[PDB]
Amino acid sequence: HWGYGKHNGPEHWHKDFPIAKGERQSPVDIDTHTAKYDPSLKPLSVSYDQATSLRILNNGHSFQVTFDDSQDKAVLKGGPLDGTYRLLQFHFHWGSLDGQGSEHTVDKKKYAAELHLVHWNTKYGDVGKAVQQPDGLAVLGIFLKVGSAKPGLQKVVDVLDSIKTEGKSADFTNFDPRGLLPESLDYWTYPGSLTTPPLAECVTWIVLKEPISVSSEQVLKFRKLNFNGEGEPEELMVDNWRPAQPLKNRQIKASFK
Ligand SMILES: NCCCN(CCc1ccccc1)CC(=O)N(CCc1ccc(S(N)(=O)=O)cc1)Cc1ccc(F)cc1
Ligand SMILES: [Zn+2]
Repeated sequence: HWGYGKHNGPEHWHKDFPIAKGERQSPVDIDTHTAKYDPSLKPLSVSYDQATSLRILNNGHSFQVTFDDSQDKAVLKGGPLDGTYRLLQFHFHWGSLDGQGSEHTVDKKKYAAELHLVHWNTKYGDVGKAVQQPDGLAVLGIFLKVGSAKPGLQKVVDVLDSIKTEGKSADFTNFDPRGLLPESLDYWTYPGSLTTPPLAECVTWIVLKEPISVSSEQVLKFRKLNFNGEGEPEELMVDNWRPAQPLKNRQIKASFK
């Protein structure tokens, strides 16, 4: 039932998911002047060399690339995290126009899109159990700005025509997510939530300061996707982002001065 339209969008989600008005919801505005450098934070460890991508999928609210998480292949460690987090999937949020689309904002600035690499804490054994824990998931968030093309994204863009509508999937093997990462791993971190239902308060957010650049042609292909299933009125998959939520009793820490 939930979505991103006038009658089922983020302002309605609290009726089915009352945690939507909770104490650690995401996304948030990152006020760069109030985030405090935390010298105790460790460098992030992004170890993706052995990643095994499986499928690319239109799930009716985004498109996602799924990975084999049956083994410690692609893992996130370090930074604010205790333990090992396995990469499950990545997906994006994006806008109808280049001036909106990100979920997090930086000094109220919205980027054209935001990439989420979703990882779960292996001490909980499976992702369903991890979503029930305050430290169950770690999501690495990367902003997209429109400029030069990102070569490492093109293999994604070129297959989207084959998953236009909800439910459609395709083989998507041998995709290397390292090609989506910016140079710097400087980041902000705070405790938050899933940004789509069930909005569970289970996520350590790690948001990279450095955006990646993508071309207008690449993001325009995102905007050709469909929220609807095949044979239903065509509703473009655009503006599939939740707006910034109240920070409440939280501090955003920076890994960098
Ligand atoms: N209608 C949505 C169809 C499927 N959707 C949830 C289904 C649902 C809906 C309402 C109530 C219960 C369940 C996605 C899903 O299933 N995920 C991904 C969850 C997720 C990951 C990252 C972010 S993000 N944007 O990076 O913060 C947000 C959300 C795995 C999972 C596995 C086990 C769980 F118990 C829950 C989620
Ligand atoms: Zn997301």
